[PDB]
Amino acid sequence: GDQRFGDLVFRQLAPNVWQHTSYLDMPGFGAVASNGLIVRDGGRVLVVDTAWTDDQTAQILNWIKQEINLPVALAVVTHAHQDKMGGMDALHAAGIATYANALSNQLAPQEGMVAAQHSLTFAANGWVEPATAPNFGPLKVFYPGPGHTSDNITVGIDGTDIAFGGCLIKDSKAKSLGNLGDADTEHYAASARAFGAAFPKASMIVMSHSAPDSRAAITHTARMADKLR
Ligand SMILES: C[C@@H](CS)C(=O)NCc1ccccc1
Ligand SMILES: [Zn+2]
Ligand SMILES: [Zn+2]
Repeated sequence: GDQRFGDLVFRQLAPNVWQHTSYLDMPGFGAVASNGLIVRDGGRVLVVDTAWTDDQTAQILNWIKQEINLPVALAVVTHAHQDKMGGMDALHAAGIATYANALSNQLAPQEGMVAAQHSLTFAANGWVEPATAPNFGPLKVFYPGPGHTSDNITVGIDGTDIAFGGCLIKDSKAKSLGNLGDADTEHYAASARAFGAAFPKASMIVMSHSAPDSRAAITHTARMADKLR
């Protein structure tokens, strides 16, 4: 079951995987939830996405200390919006190595974000160049193409049935693709489908703005994105 921990919510998804959820008021849209992941890989912890704020991200680290009690080796963030990168300074203050798409780091200042310490680059087929993602353990990082943003990346967790679409993917009952202010509307559908094709064995799809779902999240997202073209 969900665990409320201060103003955040944590949910175990697999033996070594938890979802973190944090909230920010968007005046005129309500208090918007954003999800990321926490993964235990042996004697260390890996984080996917910050919370919206530094204070909330420090709370994620406090939860990790209490519930796992192992060092956080690294964090990877999935694009340069506040829900994914707003807590970078808290990660740095904690001594955690941080990674983002090179393009996310380039965009960070203009988006009001602090850049990660390290830049990921990607092969033409979308897989991360392995030298740029050292010690990522089970995290398999894939650039699916431009969609929710130009820089959006996705992460599969090897040895589990889980893949994380970030803000690219919405659940199978969603009415819309949310805010498309920075979206590539022409390429969105193809990028959603490329995410699915990169992680064909993932049966649990985790995403930023919906609860975990089946692969129908991918097909439904792509079908909605077909309407943007
Ligand atoms: C939840 C957040 C980040 S995905 C969101 O939807 N922000 C609004 C927004 C998104 C893109 C461009 C301008 C404004
Ligand atoms: Zn976003
Ligand atoms: Zn988002």
